[PDB]
Amino acid sequence: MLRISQEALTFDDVLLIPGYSEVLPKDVSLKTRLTRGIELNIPLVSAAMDTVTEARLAIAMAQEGGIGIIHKNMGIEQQAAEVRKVKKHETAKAKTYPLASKDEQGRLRVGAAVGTGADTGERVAALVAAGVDVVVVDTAHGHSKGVIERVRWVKQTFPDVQVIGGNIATAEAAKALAEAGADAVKVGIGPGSICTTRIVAGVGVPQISAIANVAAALEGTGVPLIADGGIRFSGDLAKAMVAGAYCVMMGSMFAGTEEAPGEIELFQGRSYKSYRVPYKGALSAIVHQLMGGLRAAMGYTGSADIQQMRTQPQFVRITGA
Amino acid sequence: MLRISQEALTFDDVLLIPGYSEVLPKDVSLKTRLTRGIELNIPLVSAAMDTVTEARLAIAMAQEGGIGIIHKNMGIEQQAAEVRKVKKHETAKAKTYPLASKDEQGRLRVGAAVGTGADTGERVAALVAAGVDVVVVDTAHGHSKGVIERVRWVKQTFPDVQVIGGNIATAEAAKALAEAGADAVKVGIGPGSICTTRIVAGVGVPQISAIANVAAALEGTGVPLIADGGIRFSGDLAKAMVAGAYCVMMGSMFAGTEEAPGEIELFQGRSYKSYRVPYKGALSAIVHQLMGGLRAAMGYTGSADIQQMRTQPQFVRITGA
Amino acid sequence: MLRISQEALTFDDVLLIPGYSEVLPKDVSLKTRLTRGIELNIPLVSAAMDTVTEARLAIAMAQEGGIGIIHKNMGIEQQAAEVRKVKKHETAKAKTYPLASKDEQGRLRVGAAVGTGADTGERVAALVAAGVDVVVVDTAHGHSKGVIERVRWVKQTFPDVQVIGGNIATAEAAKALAEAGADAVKVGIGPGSICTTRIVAGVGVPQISAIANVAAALEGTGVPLIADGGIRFSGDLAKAMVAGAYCVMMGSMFAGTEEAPGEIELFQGRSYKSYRVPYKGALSAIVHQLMGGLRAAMGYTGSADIQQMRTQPQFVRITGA
Amino acid sequence: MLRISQEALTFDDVLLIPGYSEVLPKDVSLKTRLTRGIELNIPLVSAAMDTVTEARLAIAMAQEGGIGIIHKNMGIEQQAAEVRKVKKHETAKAKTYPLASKDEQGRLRVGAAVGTGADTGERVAALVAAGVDVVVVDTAHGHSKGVIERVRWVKQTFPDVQVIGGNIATAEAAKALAEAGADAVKVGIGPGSICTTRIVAGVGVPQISAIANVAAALEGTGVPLIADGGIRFSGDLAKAMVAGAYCVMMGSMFAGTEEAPGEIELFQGRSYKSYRVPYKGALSAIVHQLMGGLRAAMGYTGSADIQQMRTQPQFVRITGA
Amino acid sequence: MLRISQEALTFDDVLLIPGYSEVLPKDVSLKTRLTRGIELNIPLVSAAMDTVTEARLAIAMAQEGGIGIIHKNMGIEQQAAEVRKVKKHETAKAKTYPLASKDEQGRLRVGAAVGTGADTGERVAALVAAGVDVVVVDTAHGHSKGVIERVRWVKQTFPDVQVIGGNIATAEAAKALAEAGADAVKVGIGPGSICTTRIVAGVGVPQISAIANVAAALEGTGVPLIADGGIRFSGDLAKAMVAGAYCVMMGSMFAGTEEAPGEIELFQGRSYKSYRVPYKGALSAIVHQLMGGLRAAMGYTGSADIQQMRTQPQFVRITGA
Amino acid sequence: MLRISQEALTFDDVLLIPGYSEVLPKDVSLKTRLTRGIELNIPLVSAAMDTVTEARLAIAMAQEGGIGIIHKNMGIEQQAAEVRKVKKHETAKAKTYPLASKDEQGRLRVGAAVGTGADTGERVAALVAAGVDVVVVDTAHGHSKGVIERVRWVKQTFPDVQVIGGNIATAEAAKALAEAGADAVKVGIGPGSICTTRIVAGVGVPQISAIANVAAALEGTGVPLIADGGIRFSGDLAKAMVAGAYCVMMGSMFAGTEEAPGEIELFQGRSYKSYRVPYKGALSAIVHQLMGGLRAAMGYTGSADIQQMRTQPQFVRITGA
Ligand code: NA
Ligand code: NA
Ligand code: NA
Ligand code: NA
Ligand code: NA
Ligand code: NA
Repeated sequence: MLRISQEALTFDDVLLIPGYSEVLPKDVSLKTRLTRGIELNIPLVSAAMDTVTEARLAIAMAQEGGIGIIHKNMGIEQQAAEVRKVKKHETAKAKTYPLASKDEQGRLRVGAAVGTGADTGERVAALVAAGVDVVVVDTAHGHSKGVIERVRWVKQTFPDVQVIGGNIATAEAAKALAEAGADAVKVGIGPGSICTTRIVAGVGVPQISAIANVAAALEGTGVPLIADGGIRFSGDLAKAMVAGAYCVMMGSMFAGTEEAPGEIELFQGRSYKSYRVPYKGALSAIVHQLMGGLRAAMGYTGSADIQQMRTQPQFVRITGA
Repeated sequence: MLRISQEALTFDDVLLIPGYSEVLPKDVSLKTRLTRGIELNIPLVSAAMDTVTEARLAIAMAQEGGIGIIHKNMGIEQQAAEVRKVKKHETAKAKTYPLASKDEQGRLRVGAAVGTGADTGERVAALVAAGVDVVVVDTAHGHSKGVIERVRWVKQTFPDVQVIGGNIATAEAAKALAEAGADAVKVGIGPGSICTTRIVAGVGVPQISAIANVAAALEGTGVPLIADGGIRFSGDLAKAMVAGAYCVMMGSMFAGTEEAPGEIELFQGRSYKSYRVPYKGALSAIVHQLMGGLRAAMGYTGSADIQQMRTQPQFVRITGA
Repeated sequence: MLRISQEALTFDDVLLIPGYSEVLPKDVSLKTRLTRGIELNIPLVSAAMDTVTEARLAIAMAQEGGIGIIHKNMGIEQQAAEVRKVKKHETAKAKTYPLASKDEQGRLRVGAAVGTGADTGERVAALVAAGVDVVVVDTAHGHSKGVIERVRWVKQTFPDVQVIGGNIATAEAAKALAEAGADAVKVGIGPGSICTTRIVAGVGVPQISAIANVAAALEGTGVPLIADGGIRFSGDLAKAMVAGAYCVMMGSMFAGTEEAPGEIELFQGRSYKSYRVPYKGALSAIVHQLMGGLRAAMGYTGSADIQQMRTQPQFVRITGA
Repeated sequence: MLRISQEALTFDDVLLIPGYSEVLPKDVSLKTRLTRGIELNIPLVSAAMDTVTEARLAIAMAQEGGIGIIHKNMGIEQQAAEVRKVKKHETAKAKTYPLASKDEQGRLRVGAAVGTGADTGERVAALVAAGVDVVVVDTAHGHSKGVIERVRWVKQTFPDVQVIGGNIATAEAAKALAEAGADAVKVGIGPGSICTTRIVAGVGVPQISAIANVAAALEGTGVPLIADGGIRFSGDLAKAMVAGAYCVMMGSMFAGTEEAPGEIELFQGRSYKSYRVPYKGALSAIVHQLMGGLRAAMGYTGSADIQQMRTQPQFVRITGA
Repeated sequence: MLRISQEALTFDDVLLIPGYSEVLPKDVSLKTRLTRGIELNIPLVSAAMDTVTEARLAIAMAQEGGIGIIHKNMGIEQQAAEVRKVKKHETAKAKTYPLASKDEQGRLRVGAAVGTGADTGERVAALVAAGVDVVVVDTAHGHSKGVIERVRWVKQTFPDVQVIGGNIATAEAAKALAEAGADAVKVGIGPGSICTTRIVAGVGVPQISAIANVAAALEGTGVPLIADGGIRFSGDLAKAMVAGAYCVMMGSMFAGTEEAPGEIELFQGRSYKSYRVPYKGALSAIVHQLMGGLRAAMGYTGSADIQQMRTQPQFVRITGA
Repeated sequence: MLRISQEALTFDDVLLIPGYSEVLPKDVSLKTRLTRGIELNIPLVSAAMDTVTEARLAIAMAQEGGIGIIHKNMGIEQQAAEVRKVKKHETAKAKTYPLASKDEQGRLRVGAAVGTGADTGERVAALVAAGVDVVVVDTAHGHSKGVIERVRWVKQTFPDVQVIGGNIATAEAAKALAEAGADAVKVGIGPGSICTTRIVAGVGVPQISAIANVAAALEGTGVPLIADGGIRFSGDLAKAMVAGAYCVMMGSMFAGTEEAPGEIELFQGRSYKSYRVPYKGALSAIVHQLMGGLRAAMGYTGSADIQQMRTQPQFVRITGA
């Protein structure tokens, strides 16, 4: 008698099935897209969190072949200044980053988040003027009048900038954002078992089904979808891609790295970052783990590139046992 | 080979799906009904428990826009006296409660519980004479000859008073109580995983399915249903409404508040209520949490009012994982 | 591709649904049958375990209106002597046991277990000569040539004695034992999640489905089935009856009672029985709990007697959550 | 919307159903095959792990009626020398091993593992020259060009030696290996809930379904399949056989035995093997437990031999509860 | 600079030193005195606690050769009635208690407690009229005007009854009570590490030193001292005697016995006494343990009787280690 | 060879010895002094902590008969304003506080803390002008040039105000502060086992010996000493007085009371104070516990008033055991 739409699956509900393979993990291609107009060499984005992405980590992310989204928990001038640092960054003498995400002028790519408040227009304008590549209209409920209208306003006001809208979790929301002119959508509403959205509001969609529903809705449109939340280890990342994601956004896993905000401190005979989270060392080692696991899964499933990984492998569904 | 009626779901089995929204949580309407004849400004009732509802908390509940049901674990004269205090309460000078549940004479509304024992008739008469708004025929098994007959006797003897019958958990029981003339039904038999009904008798219906089965049975009759049990946080409350409940009854969550029975004492360097349960401070802060979470869910699902919340949003079913 | 017969349910998978009731728990009838020819006033049997049933507990069990099965972990002469004590027991002056299970000569009823070894024939003969009411051919795998042949031999050699065969867990095994002439069957192979049969051999049938499959197979034959294992509290007992059991056998729950074998000793400032298990006091208090819970379930489901309890109420199936 | 092939079951999801039995556990036959051309008296193989199988344990395994696969984590000359020790081993005076796995010259049988690296050809040649009975092309992903080609190369280069290919987990992979000329396949990709393949790559197939899918694919071909992983106790072993396995490979359960590599040391007042794992005493006691449990399951299901055990008994599927 | 009287030792601070022995534990004498005028066959008293001593346990205590002190947490008439039951108790036919504590008329001996409130005089009179052997003026601080005056009043008003005063913990208090005419003193103020006297008031004397200080003060006076508190096992009891105690009072160790107040109930599958404490079975088994341990210590120290045990053996003092 | 001054004792090292008593706890006198010129009706001071003492709690403290010291973790104007609120507070109509600490104009007494920084002079002046009764020169190391000079400056600049200097822990420091003109001293350097002074600097004096050393040094001078730290329950408070303290300062035990700073919030279904610490309800209940325990100890030791409590009772020293 309940109005139940479907059973929805999370990462722990499924496993990838091995398939005939003739391309080794070291030889697969990880190239993909963030948005209609922005290509990435690896399917990885850093979250717009004040513990994760300011200019320093955004620069590292772009150097690795992904991209960072600078957070908005700061003044407009300050956020614009973080964007400028990335766009103006010049490669260290004696270092080479051949995977680096760059715009046509050869500058490192960067994103920045905005919300829907009364100073949003002013914030977007400052970010665009600072040379931002993509504006992320980033809210708790993207399938809403306010977000959809803000996405339209950005596309109308600044036609030359890429725009991401989110967060969403349904086919209908994906279509609405696409129609509003989003160049990509970000997927994740209550994706984790422990999130506050579930406990406070009783709301959420398990992330594997959320991703797959949004992927089917956007199939053949050219609009990428970004998976945002619920991913705990590299195995989950591979599952997200096979569910249909074009790339994955990481947050707290990147907090506490050298490039992330905060300062290293001694605590309990041990290094932490203080603003405390465990110090994690260089971002590059985490990226290596994540992308090594993805490469392994591509080898197991016989996927030679991301387009094959997203569309060809199958899951088995498993039990609690 | 087993006689299995259906699979029955509890709160943890389901999540609300986000929907297109254009009304913010702060702007939704929470108005609803307790019974055919009694409207509430918020969907919240306090339980007829001796740790929860006497006059002081009943007054606070009505001031918040809900209602309290005074417990029956006391003498008839005493319970009647608690009802009288509520009906005679005059608003503090310099305070305003614009949401307050009031009868046509402008007196705060109140309920009181009775059972089915030999002095029930006398107890009901005293409560009615004290000015009670609703009599709750409140038993462990409402789908029984004794309860159904008592509900009929109250409707026959005191036609001008509202009557709630319970507790029930099935479509057939809802219809039987409606036919007996109940102005609302209360839903919950073994709703919690930890309840004694399940352990001692092996009996129970998971509350999400119990609510939805009773809602379908009463659809189009004008008889409200009250959800009673199994609700641990605000997210569960929202799920109960979407399953079809008109309002929700809270018990132990309200015990230990300032307005609840008992006296504050120091225990282990910390405040408790003694008769011990943790002291919780003012009832209003709990109500704020519960209704804030409900408002959040209404925003997420795009429900502008309770009637939409009860009938329009969908669930996903999830796994243990 | 697996050869899966069915999904099988255990007690924790299901709950009883409340039904229209007009007979109170105190007023329901608990009368039932152990075998074609033996009626019990309560649906309770004590297990043939050396920690549970010798003459003293068998006498108490019969006085309560059930029956005990004397264990076979002793010499033939000794086991026969235990049977004789029960048959010769004379009611204490000034005590009355109006529910007592008695044969036509007015002697307390008793059972005794045998296996299939080389001295089984001699053991059966001694038990029968001692006046046993029912012989329980009691093995780990009753659906076997050895057990079926022993059941036939008992029916052929001693036509005037009742015979129970077990243990079984399938419809086919029930039919085979019935055909061999069993007056009842005992159900339970790997019924518990923790049993050695599951861990060592990978073998078992969850007890709710085992009971229901055996009940359907024996429907209309007049052959009772006894549920043996997996029952942890009174709620499980009620579920076993509704699944189709005629009565339930308890083992370790009865160990450590005053009437059970062993001697009380002080251990860790606390009473135990030593041969150690916690001392549990008088058997009657455990029986009261078990039968009180069954009565409660009968009231909830509106079952006026055991025949209605076995055939009329329904379950809901529930999730892990 | 997800590409889900099937629900896949693990050992804990299923139980064996008892069946009519007239052959006791002590009397069943355990004879089976490792490969097209190699018969075993018990369905047990030791893993090619450096903590498990060198010559000493391989000799014990063959004496018990199974076989060991010598690991490849050593130089080619060294691995060849381990094979030679087994082939040249002469039975101790005054000992008799009537179950022993022997070739036609009466020498104990032995296997050895190889991978796919650049010195594989040389390694295979040395093993064959040392008199190995079976070469195990043993990789993490057997359904790959490299493994399939290596299996073909072994069959072409050394037509008189048996070859096992693995590991696989699907019907398609089984067919590919059979076509490449494998004399058996080894089954197990991410079979355990805790394995690194699942966590790092998100890849795996629950072992009960993996076994059954491979069994169906190879039905009527004469190609055996070996179950490799996920088996924790003897009950799991029996389930693997009924799922379709011809024999089972054990690894870490055999580590720490007297015959396994490593040296006994005192640690925390207790014996360990150091290279540390608990000392387990003689291999024969573990084999006895495993085969005793299998015999018990064969008795319960009424399977007189392995061919009946693999093809006749049924499972029930059970819940988390 | 602190005013420290001495270091005070508790039971855990000391051990008894073995001495030359030629009398076995079974052959030592346990005879002693409760008061100037009352001899006991064992050095054991039951506490005046409402969970420990009413008539039933007092009778058992006297039968064992000790004595019970009936508690005062009841009406005066009720307490007098408990005393009367003991004095009027006639030995069961076919039982013999050759150690029994009896007065000159051959009636079982019994004590009863009083405090210092306004109805104390009336309470004492009722107890004496009921035939009590000893009145225990029993307070938290016996070295006080109120207690000393009450002890004098009892000795003056009822010269033929024995009187115990307590509780005390110093030489000065012992002398004051002796001077007031106490026939014995009871020792124990904050004796346990966990008592409320220490936590609330910061007051207490470790029991081994309290006993020894009181013993020295009363040496040569003929006034016994009773040790009351801090004794956890039989070893402590022996230490208390060697420290100078004439007998030992037990409280909570006796609660939960068959003879103690309360009724047996099933709780968590296990027997308790409810008023809950663990059921302990018959008092006699506890007494046997306590006196067996005392006998063992007497053997080890070569003490042939209580007078030697109290005056001859030595302790070693030990460290925390 | 170490330079060890003495063994130093903490509260857990000692217990109070009971003494002859003829004054009941309810009848003892708790009157004492804070400073040469300020008398208190109870020996209790609240700490100058920002979680403990602002005007609201200072007013409650003075009403109870003690005094509060307003903290200095705020601007000078703000701290002066808190002092003014206390001095200007007028007793609620219909309340009577007969124990209240008042100055000669009948205004509630209050203290305030200062340190030694560059704005200290200005801070002291503002406090004095606001009508403060006592200035507490409150530092981590009072036996220092800076503190001693500041104490002199306050006595010189404002001769009519009382001054407390601290913290100290030795006889020499007490004499130095007395000579500088302190009207009282505050005792406590590393008094707790868990304090940072001990862990970081290795510095501290166990509080019982610190108190007694300071008491002996100030004997006959008329200068009170205040015990500050290490006191966990009322029993410790009594021990501090007997060690020689005139009154005791409490900190964190008072944090979280209604009168203390912070605001009540719901957290984990339970009331806390947020700025989080457990909500403790009204200050008066804590004071009642502390002073009830002190009264109990005075009764036990036979101390009729504080002067007797400080000078007459004795301790026993106890072991870890
Ligand atoms: Na492919
Ligand atoms: Na809507
Ligand atoms: Na019925
Ligand atoms: Na068969
Ligand atoms: Na001696
Ligand atoms: Na005194």
